[PDB]
Amino acid sequence: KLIANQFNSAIGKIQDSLSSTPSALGKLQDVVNHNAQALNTLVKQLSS
Amino acid sequence: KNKCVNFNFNGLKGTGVLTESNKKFLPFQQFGRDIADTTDAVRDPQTL
Repeated sequence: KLIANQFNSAIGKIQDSLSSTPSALGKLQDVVNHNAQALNTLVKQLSS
Repeated sequence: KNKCVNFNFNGLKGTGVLTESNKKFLPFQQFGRDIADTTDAVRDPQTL
């Protein structure tokens, strides 16, 4: 019973940890930012 | 209008589909542009 209670408490705390403002999902955002930045610089190189 | 046509507005020769623009052109402003250094809008060298 107490093991299940601890597990449920940890699972619930996971939700507030994720939903809180300081997102730790910078890894996935980094890839998208790199791809976008490469695309923009490739576009801007045309005007040279 | 509304056709992929060869336009030659005051020498600015090019091909594209011409459509009405809602751009808030100021009276002095003549040529439009975009992020990627592309003239997306033009002012008539005839009746405005």
